[PDB]
Amino acid sequence: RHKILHRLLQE
Amino acid sequence: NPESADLRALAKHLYDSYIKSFPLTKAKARAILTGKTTDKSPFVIYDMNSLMMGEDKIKFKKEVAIRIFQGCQFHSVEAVQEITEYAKSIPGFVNLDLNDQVTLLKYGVHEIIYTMLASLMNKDGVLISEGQGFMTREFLKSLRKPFGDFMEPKFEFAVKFNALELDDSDLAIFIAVIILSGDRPGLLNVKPIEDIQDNLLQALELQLKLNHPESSQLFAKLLQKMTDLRQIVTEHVQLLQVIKKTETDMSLHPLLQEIYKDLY
Repeated sequence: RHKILHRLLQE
Repeated sequence: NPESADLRALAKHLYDSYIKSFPLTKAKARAILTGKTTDKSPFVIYDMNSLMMGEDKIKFKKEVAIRIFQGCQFHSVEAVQEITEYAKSIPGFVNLDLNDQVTLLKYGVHEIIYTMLASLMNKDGVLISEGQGFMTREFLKSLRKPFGDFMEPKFEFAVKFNALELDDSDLAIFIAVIILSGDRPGLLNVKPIEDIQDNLLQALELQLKLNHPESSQLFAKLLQKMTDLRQIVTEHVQLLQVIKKTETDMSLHPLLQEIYKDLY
């Protein structure tokens, strides 16, 4: 859940 | 004194980080809106025809209300990316529980989008595509329902907000104070969040005394608006609920689906 937000935060 | 000095350093780190994160600043925006900038003026979109002629000067990536609203979506998505990068520069933010990082952004981003949109707005319209467009308030009102009532609350908030005549240096701290809100639903560990926000709030206070010493409790009015912002979002979420139900020939960008799912 919140895959994109996780991706943006972990980038 | 050293206590004040640490809070100046924080105000400067945040300001620097804001300038790197956000392409169009309130400084530049204001220039463009007053014609002070010697740069090429923005293409003005006031009706269906000007919008068609405007496609060359902006980026769209079927009917006009749907296409405008889809453009708003694209602005939001890019804003969420910029805000996420700025959050990561807030000292202590990345050391928080990742699930809390996600919750703060999830509830923070729209409040910050509407704060920063006020920088792009006057009573007559809003700069779009990094100030290379200007979309009139009248045009956005003119759209068929429910799209006609979509931007008007943001203009209504913007005219009030812009009175405080905050600059970038101020907004950089205010925006961080909003992100680090210890009362967002579903936070796991409120204490390290409130600790950072307490520091940011002190920096915001010091910042508003120095950079506006002819002002007085510019600080106190600004904290009141943080509640104005939550209602814009509550009201905005309900309108998205309506739009998603009443219309079927449009989906929401997946990033905006994550954010809006299980939100108010």
